[PDB]
Amino acid sequence: DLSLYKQTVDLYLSIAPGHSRDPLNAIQEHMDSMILSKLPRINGIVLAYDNIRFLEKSAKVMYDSPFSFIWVRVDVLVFSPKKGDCLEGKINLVSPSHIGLLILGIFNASIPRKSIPKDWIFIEPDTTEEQGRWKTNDGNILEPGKDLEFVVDGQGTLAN
Amino acid sequence: FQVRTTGPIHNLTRQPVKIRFGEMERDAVIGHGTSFLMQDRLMNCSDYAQSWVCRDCGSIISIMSTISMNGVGSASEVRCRSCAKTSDIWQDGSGKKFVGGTNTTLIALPSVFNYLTAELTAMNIKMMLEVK
Amino acid sequence: GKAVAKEDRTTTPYMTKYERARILGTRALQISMNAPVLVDLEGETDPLQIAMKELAQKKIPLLVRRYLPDGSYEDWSVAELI
Amino acid sequence: MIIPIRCFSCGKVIGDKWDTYLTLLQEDNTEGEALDKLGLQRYCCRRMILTHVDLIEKLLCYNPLSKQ
Amino acid sequence: TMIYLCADCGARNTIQAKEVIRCRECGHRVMYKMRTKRMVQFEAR
Amino acid sequence: RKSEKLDKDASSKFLNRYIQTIEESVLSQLNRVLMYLKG
Amino acid sequence: CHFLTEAALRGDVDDLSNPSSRLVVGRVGNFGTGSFDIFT
Amino acid sequence: MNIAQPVSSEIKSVKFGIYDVDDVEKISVKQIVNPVLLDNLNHPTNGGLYDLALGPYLKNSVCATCHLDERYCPGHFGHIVLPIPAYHPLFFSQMYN
Amino acid sequence: VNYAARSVISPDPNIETNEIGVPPVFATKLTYPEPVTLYNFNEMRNAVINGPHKWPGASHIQNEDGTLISLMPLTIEQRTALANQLLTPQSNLISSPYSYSRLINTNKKVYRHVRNGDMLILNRQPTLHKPSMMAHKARILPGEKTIRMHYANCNSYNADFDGDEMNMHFPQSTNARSEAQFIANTDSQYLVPTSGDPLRGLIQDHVVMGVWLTCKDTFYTRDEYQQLLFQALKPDETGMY
Amino acid sequence: DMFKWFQHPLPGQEATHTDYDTVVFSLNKKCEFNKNAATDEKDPKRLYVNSEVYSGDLIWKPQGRQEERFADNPIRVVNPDIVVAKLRPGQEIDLEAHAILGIGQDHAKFSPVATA
Amino acid sequence: YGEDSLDVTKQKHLTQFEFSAKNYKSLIQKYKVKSVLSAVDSETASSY
Amino acid sequence: GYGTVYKGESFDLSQKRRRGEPVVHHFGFAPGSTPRREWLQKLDADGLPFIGIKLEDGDPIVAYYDESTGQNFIETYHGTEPGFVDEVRLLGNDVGDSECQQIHVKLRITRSPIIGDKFSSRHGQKGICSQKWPTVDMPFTESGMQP
Ligand SMILES: [Zn+2]
Ligand SMILES: [Zn+2]
Ligand SMILES: [Zn+2]
Ligand SMILES: [Zn+2]
Repeated sequence: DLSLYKQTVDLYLSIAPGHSRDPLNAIQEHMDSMILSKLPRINGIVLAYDNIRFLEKSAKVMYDSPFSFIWVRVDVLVFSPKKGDCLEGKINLVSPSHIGLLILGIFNASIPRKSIPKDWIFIEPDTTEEQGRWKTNDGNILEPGKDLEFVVDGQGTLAN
Repeated sequence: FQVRTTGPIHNLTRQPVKIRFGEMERDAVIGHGTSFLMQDRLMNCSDYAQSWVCRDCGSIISIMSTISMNGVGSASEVRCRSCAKTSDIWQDGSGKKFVGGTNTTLIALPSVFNYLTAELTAMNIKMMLEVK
Repeated sequence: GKAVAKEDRTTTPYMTKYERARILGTRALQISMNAPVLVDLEGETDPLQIAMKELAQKKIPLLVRRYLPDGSYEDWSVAELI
Repeated sequence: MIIPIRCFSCGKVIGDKWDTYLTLLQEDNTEGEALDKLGLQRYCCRRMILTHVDLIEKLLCYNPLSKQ
Repeated sequence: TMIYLCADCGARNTIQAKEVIRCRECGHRVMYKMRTKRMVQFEAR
Repeated sequence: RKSEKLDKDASSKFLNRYIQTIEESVLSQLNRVLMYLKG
Repeated sequence: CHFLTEAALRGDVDDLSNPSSRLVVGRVGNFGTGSFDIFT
Repeated sequence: MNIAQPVSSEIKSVKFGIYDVDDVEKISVKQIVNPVLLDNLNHPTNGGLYDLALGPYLKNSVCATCHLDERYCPGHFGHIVLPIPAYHPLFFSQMYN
Repeated sequence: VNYAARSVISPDPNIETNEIGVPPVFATKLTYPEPVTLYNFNEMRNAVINGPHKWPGASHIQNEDGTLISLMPLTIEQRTALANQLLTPQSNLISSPYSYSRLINTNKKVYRHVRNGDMLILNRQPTLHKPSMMAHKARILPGEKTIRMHYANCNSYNADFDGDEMNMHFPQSTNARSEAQFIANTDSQYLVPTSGDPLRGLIQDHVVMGVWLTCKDTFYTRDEYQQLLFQALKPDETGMY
Repeated sequence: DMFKWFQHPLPGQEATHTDYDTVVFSLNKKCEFNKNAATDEKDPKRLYVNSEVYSGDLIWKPQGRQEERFADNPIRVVNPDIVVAKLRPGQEIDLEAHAILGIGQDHAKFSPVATA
Repeated sequence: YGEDSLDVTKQKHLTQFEFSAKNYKSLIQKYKVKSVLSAVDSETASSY
Repeated sequence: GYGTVYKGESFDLSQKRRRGEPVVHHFGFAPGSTPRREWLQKLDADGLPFIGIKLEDGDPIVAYYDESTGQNFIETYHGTEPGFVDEVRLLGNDVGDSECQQIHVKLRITRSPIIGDKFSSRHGQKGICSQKWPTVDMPFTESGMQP
């Protein structure tokens, strides 16, 4: 669905003293650290950030730390999969205890057989024991059906 | 003649165990109007410590580091019990699930004040210090 | 609260006896933590006196805030103080 | 491993003379006696750059810090 | 923590004590320790 | 701290813009999510 | 004990005025160099 | 006292106030019910006065509550209950008046 | 508190009214932190070379992450190696702990001994009025094991110089030491706060021989005049001239 | 001949250096992968930069008066061309060398003549 | 405060009219007139 | 001829888990006290030695502590010649979901040609390094290279 989110947040950034010539320098310096790392304040993973502008306060310096602090406004791109609704992924590993899916080619999904309706069955091949087809109740085979659509619980669910 | 760079700290209040500075000297340093020197000599050199607080509930003891979220992963983000009730939720050292108590910050303050809060909680009287 | 406009500033235009002290303190701190120096060194080694050479020419950032007991405050650039 | 500078028998250093002799057989069509152009009058410090195994160019293709 | 090397993927992993051990990017289960800078002195003999 | 509404195309154009502004592995998986979303 | 219990009943809020109360919370005093603030 | 610390808070105001019975429940982690202190095993009895969920004991114990050693566990309070309620001995004169 | 010695005092007329002469023992047992820049690099490195058992050696190292390498067990070889690498990016990640990368900008903190430019607090119990606790410059003397200061401070501290010991404090950070250096430096405590009357100054012997010499009946050849003028000046120990 | 012998340090051995006895050189190279490579030619001299730690990379570090005493005759490795080691993308070598006066029958490296 | 001028420290020579008027040239540069007169008002209060 | 021996030992914690308890020991140090006189000089922080640090016989190699007891144990170098360590290896104990219960240290021992070792041409003509004659007391050809 529309699981993508962009949110302009305001943070209390710690400007190093050596980058006193330009704050934007040290701002992006650690801003490149937040990317792809979960911002727990919003409980999502940083995907993009722009509009690096500070509420101009000529940052107040700590009482005993030379690196100062200031409030800055930036616009994050967190992706919130908070068990909202139907999402979809490409299956990468398939074995009759859980299914491994990739959402957006990055994030992982382990839908266990219990959250899967019992009616679907697995075939355990000859070349591979576990790398095989969790053929659905319908009999439709799932590997070439690389995309699987499902609902999220937090972690996935196939039971209807 | 007794030098002391450092050494043992107290059992209760983590003070260098039994040199004296204060309670008349304080008058001296504040007479010079030399605040940083005062906070340096009596807070920094004596007992310096970082402690969390629940920003909303304003209590300093209802704080607790979250427990056993996943593998080493990210940091165990501390939480508040008083302000509390999948990623957000967490558990207890005994296993009690919870959620909330997120607004938590880290503050510098002398540990002896922490001891005071302890023995004052021992009276059911407690302060609710807020922060910005 | 309010920030006092630059136009109307009643605080003493003088560098107070305390203001020089705290200013040089933090300028030593910055310089000691690998901050850019805006004055040529003369072989100087103490990170702190270097800030003295900086102030002597008043070539120094780090404006100061003077808080009125009411709740207002002035923002004086170090170059603007006497 | 590497061509052993300062040969055992002779006292001549030879560690310089490895790639300079390699690109003699390589593209000069002269046989091993290109080392005669190198100036190894004896046989002693001569038999080094002749039959030295440069195994290390094959060992170096084993960085686990290859990042690939 | 400790910083190690995923054997195949060649990726710094930053694992901590009492932890499942595997490459985080590829999933490998064997990792070496990097060589820190440690003063050692030798004779030339 | 606040949120706003958004759809997928502006997310794609903003991601493109983001690949443009900031200039490794981060950008690699970004390339991955890019070729994942499009087409 | 006495001032303690009295402040406990009503619960009067000092911000923190005297550098002593400033001191018990570790922060610097409002006097001297610690009266003003320095910026960037 | 480290110069590299980023402490961003500011204690703005302290305010006093008594806590009710309900909040003591929410903060406390344990309850002591066993007047026994240590066992023959010399070890803190669970629910006992040296509860390792109250805090890490010495000899390199890890807190049952915070699951960390004594270096980082700030200690987690407990509570002991009584259906008596007797008045508070400080407010005794004020209560009686 | 920590970082504060306690010793018996004896006066000295050679050193300064400002500086306090300290035995080398304390210069070893009193050390304070210091970030290392590029230009002060050679000094700090030299102090680290000298080691923790020889003035003006360095105590030991603190990494940018916050850990603390000692220096007593090492040998001067290992000292040398650690010193040469005392300034270099050693953090094995842009932010080794987590995604909070300000650690890339921190420096290696060298704990160094005290030296001739250091500002260390002097005080006396009981400290009634603010000139009873001041800030003094440091000069390290060799030989004696007793802290030395000038007479002119006797009056302000009112100490009778019979054995009454003192507390000797040292500010850790740079702002505190600058503040002691500029506001409450001993040289800035010349007029007592009660009334404007100065209390620091010369005493019995100085006033006596000053009376004698100043009397117009005096005379000096070139030898005496030069020797005496230099004897008072000694600019080198002060510098600036 | 411009040097004075090294008193080999008996127990109590650490501080036995000076500037009239010994000399110090240094090197430190991390073979970086070179990005200007077109295709696969496992030279690897052009595939990687600084893959070969030569002798020309042992820089003399003066020790005080030495810098002046040999300002007319700056000291160097006499063969700046020898390959000392070989490196590849990622790895690094960093060290410094201490050289003194010694007699050949103590170690062969002290025998100056190649062939007599 | 307390007849604002200052506590004793810098109010000892205010009474010493003669010694101020004696030299006044070390003092005029010590006070750095050229900078002070720049940003301060003088004639309003001197008139009132 | 420059002899270089590779003696590779592994250590495993499951063997000292006889029965009755789960995995209890973990490599490194019980959080708190730690011997510096030898251990911190050799063991890095993980209870694992520095990469390339010279060892001797009476020298700890690795450190694991018991959980319950909370006390540090140690492993010494059985061998009786100075050996370094060329690499240490954290063996994933199993398929996964296993703490590092096996470590592998590869010690490199140096053996130059020493008095008492054997040489042989490719004809069975074995010999023994007797004295390592001084290179100048050796005869020489008219070209002069020494035998
Ligand atoms: Zn709360
Ligand atoms: Zn030869
Ligand atoms: Zn891997
Ligand atoms: Zn706990």
